[PDB]
Amino acid sequence: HKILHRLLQD
Amino acid sequence: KILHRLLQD
Amino acid sequence: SLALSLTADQMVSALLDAEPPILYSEYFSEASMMGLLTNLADRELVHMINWAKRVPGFVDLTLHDQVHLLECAWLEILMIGLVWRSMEHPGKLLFAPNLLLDRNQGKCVEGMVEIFDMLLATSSRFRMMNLQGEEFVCLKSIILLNSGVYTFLSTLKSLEEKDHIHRVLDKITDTLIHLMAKAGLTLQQQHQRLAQLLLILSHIRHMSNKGMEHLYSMKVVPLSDLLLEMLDAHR
Amino acid sequence: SLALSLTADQMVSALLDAEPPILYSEYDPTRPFSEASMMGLLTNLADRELVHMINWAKRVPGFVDLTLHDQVHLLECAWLEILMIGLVWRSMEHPGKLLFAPNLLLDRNQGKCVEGMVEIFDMLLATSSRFRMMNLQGEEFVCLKSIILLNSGVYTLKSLEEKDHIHRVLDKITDTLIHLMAKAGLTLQQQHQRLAQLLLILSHIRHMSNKGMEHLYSMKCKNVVPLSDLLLEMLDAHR
Ligand SMILES: Oc1ccc(-c2ccc(-c3ccc(O)cc3Cl)s2)c(Cl)c1
Ligand SMILES: Oc1ccc(-c2ccc(-c3ccc(O)cc3Cl)s2)c(Cl)c1
Repeated sequence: HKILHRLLQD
Repeated sequence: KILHRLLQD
Repeated sequence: SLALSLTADQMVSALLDAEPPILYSEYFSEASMMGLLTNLADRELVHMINWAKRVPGFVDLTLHDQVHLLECAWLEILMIGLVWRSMEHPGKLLFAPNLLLDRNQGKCVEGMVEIFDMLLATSSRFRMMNLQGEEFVCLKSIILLNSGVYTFLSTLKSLEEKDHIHRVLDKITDTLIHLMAKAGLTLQQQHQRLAQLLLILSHIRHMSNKGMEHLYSMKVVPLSDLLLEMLDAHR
Repeated sequence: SLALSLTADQMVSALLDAEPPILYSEYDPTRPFSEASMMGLLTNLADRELVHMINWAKRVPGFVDLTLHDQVHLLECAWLEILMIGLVWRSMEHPGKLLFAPNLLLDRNQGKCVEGMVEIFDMLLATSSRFRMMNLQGEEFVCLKSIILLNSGVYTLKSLEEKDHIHRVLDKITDTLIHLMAKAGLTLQQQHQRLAQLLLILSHIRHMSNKGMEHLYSMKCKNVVPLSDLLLEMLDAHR
């Protein structure tokens, strides 16, 4: 997925 | 410019 | 300046009386549709200039400053007008009484289907808020005075100009509040609705900026000399 | 949502504590600027700020109530606006200059080598001069920045009641702004005028962002400076 979509969890 | 002319008229 | 001396009702009346007429499209392919929109916009521009000169405080400005404001805001003003008269037509844009388009028709040209959806969303928002005509003319006047007031310029005369615009802008804000208070809205509701209306101008700004891009890359098949000059102001 | 139960002071305190740190640039004073090197500094700085922005966004009342897809969209739309208003805010006490970083304080002449930088620079300076003239307060600033996050991408099925949720939070920040101005001692009339003044500036911040995207993508299409994949994806979102 998008890096942004990944960072909004971690 | 045209806008100048139109603003005066 | 008479603009600062006007009352709230007088401000409304002046703006309502200054409203431009609704023009018709002299009236597709991937050229016919584009031509209709640009020809329409060009003819509306002529009437927009008359309207601008009737906006309280605008004639107090220098010709150079009047030019700058119109060059910056002309597409914004066209869009909010389009959005306004498209309010009662959900999922449709009323460019002209004989030119009512849906989003599928807007696909017939380059890169407008995105802009088309944003205009529809803005129209839906106004419909949701039940935007009133007296509020609409206030917003459009705000756009004219605000949109290019930060790209002005030192030269204390210029600071005097920008300060005059801010006083007129505060006046229009007072007018908006006056309209809401007249509608029976509480103090809290007035502030909230005022905020809601002005945040939409940010989206109108956005639509214009994206619109400037496409029309600039479409400049091929015919734009008028005036429209060409208006476009070269954003480049 | 719990965000709607927050008072004005609770709203203010939450936003203040959620504030991201002021980061330093990798500025090297041993060498002169080039278009590539200057863009290198700015994009490297922006990228490191993005990580902090994402966490700040999570701490903005009502934001985590949204779906991940909605959170992505809002940040994709407003990230440059948020970077700019922060830049403008910390440049307030520096007339004629922009404080990108404590070790990167520039004037309009220093970035003439960068494509389209001077244009954006002047607009940023004008915004900074406006905030300074209006004596913008820190509590007002964090409200405006949160508004940008929630508003900028709100107009782009079932979850239309979450669009309702965004507007309710936006209404809360409006109440908060008024509450601040009243606390500051402004008259009732001065409150709705200042509110209008502050929000109209957002229209210009939006304008600067869009012009910024136009230049950034252009340089990206010229391979001026290597961008992080995150920054590439943020740019492609506007394309
Ligand atoms: O009252 C009007 C009349 C014309 C227009 C338009 C004229 C040209 C437009 C256009 C066309 C294609 C495109 O890609 C982008 C735009 Cl903004 S839209 C508008 Cl927004 C309001
Ligand atoms: O906290 C920050 C960090 C970086 C930037 C910028 C990053 C890239 C910029 C740039 C440079 C040249 C240009 O033409 C346009 C832009 Cl947006 S500005 C900003 Cl506005 C705030």
